[PDB]
Amino acid sequence: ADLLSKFDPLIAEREALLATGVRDPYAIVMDKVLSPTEAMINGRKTILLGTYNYMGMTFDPDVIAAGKQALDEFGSGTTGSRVLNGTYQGHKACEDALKEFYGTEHAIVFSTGYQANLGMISTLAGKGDYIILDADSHASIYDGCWLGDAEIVRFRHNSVEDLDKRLGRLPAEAGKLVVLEGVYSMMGDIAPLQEMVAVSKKHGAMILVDEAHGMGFFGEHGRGVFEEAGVEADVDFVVGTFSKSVGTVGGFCVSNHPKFEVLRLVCRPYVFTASLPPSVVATAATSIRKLMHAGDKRAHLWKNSRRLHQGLRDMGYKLGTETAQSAIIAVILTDMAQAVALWQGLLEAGLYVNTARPPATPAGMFLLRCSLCAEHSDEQVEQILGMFESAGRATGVIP
Amino acid sequence: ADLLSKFDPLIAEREALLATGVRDPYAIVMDKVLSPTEAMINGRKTILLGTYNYMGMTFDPDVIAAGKQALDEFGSGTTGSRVLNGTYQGHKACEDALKEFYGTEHAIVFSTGYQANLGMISTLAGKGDYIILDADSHASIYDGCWLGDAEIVRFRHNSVEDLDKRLGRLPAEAGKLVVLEGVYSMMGDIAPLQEMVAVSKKHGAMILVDEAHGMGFFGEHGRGVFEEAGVEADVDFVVGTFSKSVGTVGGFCVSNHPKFEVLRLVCRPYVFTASLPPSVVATAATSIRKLMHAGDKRAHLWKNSRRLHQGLRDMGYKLGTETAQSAIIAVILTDMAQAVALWQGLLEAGLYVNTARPPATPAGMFLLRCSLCAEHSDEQVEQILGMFESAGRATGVIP
Ligand SMILES: *Cc1c(COP(=O)(O)O)cnc(C)c1O
Ligand SMILES: *Cc1c(COP(=O)(O)O)cnc(C)c1O
Repeated sequence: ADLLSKFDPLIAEREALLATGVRDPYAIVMDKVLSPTEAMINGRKTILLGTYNYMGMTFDPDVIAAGKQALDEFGSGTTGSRVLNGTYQGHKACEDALKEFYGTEHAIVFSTGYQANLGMISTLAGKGDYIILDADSHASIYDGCWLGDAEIVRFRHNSVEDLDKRLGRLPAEAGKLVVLEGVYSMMGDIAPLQEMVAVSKKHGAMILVDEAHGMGFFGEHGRGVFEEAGVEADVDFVVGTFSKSVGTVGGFCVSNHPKFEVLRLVCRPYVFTASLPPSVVATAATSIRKLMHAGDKRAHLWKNSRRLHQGLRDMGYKLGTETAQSAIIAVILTDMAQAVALWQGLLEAGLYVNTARPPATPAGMFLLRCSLCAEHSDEQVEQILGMFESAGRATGVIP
Repeated sequence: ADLLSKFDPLIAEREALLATGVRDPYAIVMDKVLSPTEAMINGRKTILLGTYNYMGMTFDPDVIAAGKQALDEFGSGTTGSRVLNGTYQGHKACEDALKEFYGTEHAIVFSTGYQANLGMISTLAGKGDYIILDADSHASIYDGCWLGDAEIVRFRHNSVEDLDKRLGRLPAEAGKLVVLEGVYSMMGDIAPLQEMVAVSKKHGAMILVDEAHGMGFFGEHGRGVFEEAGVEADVDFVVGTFSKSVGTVGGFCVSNHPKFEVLRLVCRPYVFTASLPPSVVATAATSIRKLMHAGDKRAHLWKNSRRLHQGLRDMGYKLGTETAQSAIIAVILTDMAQAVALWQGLLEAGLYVNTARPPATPAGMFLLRCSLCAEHSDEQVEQILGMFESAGRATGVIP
């Protein structure tokens, strides 16, 4: 027995699943990517409906040109931390792009969204402080909590009432950080941030909101659900990513707090990692600036999401939301065998979607998760619906 | 008072330092980068001697061509996790390049070296396990310990004797992970891995070694200090980075353990972050493959380090090592004012080096840290020495 022995049940469970010949969801390789919406998987041309490329920026000609030029002018990488030799003009320019996008006085870029959450949460709340978060918060937010030394307070998923109740029992003078997400990624529903922010401010909490899943398509300027909800002035910190709407890699946190820049000196997941390559901050900056004016993509993203949502429910699928609340649509299934047959059937017909399973989902609930892209054409959305209809009938999920 | 108030002493301490008019080491921006060894900083053409671009790969024409082509063929980013839609042919090819470089059966690429340590350490050792590490281990290794739920055992810096003593008191049946680094980055001295690995195996510990600071220039194949030390067959896991010798961004862990691939399913800093952009895995793969045959760069790196080390000690500087043990050379100073005057003097003369300060260093010790590059010419090393001589005399550090 050694340190990997604790994974023996999982390995055994996996080998037994694979022994039945079913397709492995952990072995999908994009051999070739034709566009933001199509890739070759195992020799088959496949519509991608399981990416977070919400605004189709990954093949934007300006983004790509910026990346190439940065490689020529600045090289493949910085070979240093932001706090030593790794801050190039591109890193500062990218932070300026974020300040303009969010209308904030400060922007700190991290090397991943994971690190942004891990760092912000583990640095802001220390011994004697409390972190109050939704039970179903993203793993990176939890990892922030677990890395730090604060007291953790979980409130029932999506319950303003429970948040308020839980905050009220906490000691008056303890520091409190409420961490919220704009869009809950599992089911693609949105948080009631207006109500939750008001409850949080009433108890004197500082508020950090993750807006990774609404960038470019919620709020007047595309800043996220918090802007749409009208609580921009009451949110202390907004964390996001470069790996979804922006279409590259990286994380960030924006804020108007006058002491915010001090985090560059103390935030360990910022300090003790290399800064991003010049090509990454160039592509990110160019993408971010275009996202400020991407009204056409935004409008088409919403059209796509509403069409797919309405179409799926109309043919008999049960969805995680009564209406399209975001660009994520969750199809709910009650049988594991049925869930795998449908997913595999879709894949073999040329459609890729994501899946979710217990214990990530609650017991007895199996999800197919669809995420729309601004670059899905009207015609592709109709094809997608046709594929769901065909595969759904073949597997007995719908009549 | 709020969650940032705890940083008020640091902010005040910083404003008081800056009030004296001294140059800010946390405000260096590379406005333009001319080559691996030169950049424009605040309008001045400056030789870079504070990067971890050890093998000068950042401007390699093949690396750069691979990056550009990947942008064209695969776009600016993957917009998904490795375990969903984010595994492209480039990610698999990059892992194959690592397998070839290290001669291992497995390679897992992470989005940063920070995440590779954080993930490996927090996942391998759980409740009832022990992590045994050098007191002066890298912050990312510590963060791995703090994120996880294992018992932590610090041994005195660089003490084989203390490691052995500490391991012997641990419960016989508890899982044990010894985490070691090949090169200690502060002073640039190397760990006695032959002795430490033997002590670790004698107690039945699994061994993870970080080889971020020797890649391409220690060991027959450039695999690191552990290969040089002859203990390749006894090390279970090797963690490294793409951000130093490789010249991009990313992390990895390589291993021959037959259950190693299971970590892709459970390692949270792998699962819950986007995979790297196609350009990053393309440049990394191309760089890694060239590093396998980079004898010329390696030989010149060592020549540079030995010349600089000998030259600095010969003119009167006190160094962290009696001989050049790596590509890092630490100049030891005993007065903060003198340390800042020398660093600033070098910078204003056109030389950039890194600095270290308490509490990163021990009380009363102030360092200038030089890191050689394979692309520093013989002539630049002579210029560098001339600059150290001039600035050193002006500041009274040397006669
Ligand atoms: C996607 C996401 C992350 C991770 O972002 P990466 O940049 O891919 O590491 C973190 N938090 C939330 C809420 C996310 O949605
Ligand atoms: C540089 C380094 C890291 C961090 O690597 P990044 O890829 O820059 O995050 C982690 N551990 C050690 C020992 C390092 O030297």
